[PDB]
Amino acid sequence: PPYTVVYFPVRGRCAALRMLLADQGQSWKEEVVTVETWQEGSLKASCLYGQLPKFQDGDLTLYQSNTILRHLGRTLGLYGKDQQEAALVDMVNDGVEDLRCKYISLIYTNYEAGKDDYVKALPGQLKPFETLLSQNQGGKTFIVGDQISFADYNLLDLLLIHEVLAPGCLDAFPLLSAYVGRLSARPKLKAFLASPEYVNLPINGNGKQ
Ligand SMILES: N[C@@H](CCC(=O)N[C@@H](CS)C(=O)NCC(=O)O)C(=O)O
Repeated sequence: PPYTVVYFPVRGRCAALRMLLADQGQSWKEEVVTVETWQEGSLKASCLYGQLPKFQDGDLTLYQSNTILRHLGRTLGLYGKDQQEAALVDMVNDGVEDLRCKYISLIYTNYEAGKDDYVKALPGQLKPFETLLSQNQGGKTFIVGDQISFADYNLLDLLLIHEVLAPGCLDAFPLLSAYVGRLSARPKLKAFLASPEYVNLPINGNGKQ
């Protein structure tokens, strides 16, 4: 296979790029790094920023989850139709990343004490994406333009993990709710999301969700 994903046995920051690969009919190798392998230290020391995911496209070695997403978007035609749409795709992805960072901070550093405030603040964090959908073909296609982009897969993952954290959090957002249902039903993505490869991994690395 042309691609290799090097990561812990977690959905985490690889869920969106895996959904992209599966939905686009791509083949890839999963190199699963156990915690004991990670703690041995040698792989970590060889990683550019000391972290995973690590990704290979042939001999091209990449780090940074959003770099991997942008690489796949650029090379597979999932980055809008022109330069203006490319910028809007980036604007969406950067917004997704900001909220993912807040989610990660809650999960790994403050779940017990922070969850109630986080969930009560979540409608204002999700509203921008409903607004974006409302401005693009009435929310009936994708987050930018009329074709899927890497930002759709990242936004879809962000929405799915927040549905687990806070069931019903999309109920006030009809376009986001329909968008999740529509994209999740795409045949290859639907089959992947139902597969043990996905279902039998935890969302995060610390048992919380
Ligand atoms: N900004 C980086 C974040 C990388 C990151 O957080 N890696 C975590 C797994 S999600 C990790 O490797 N933790 C082990 C460590 O830092 O020693 C990205 O988007 O890829």
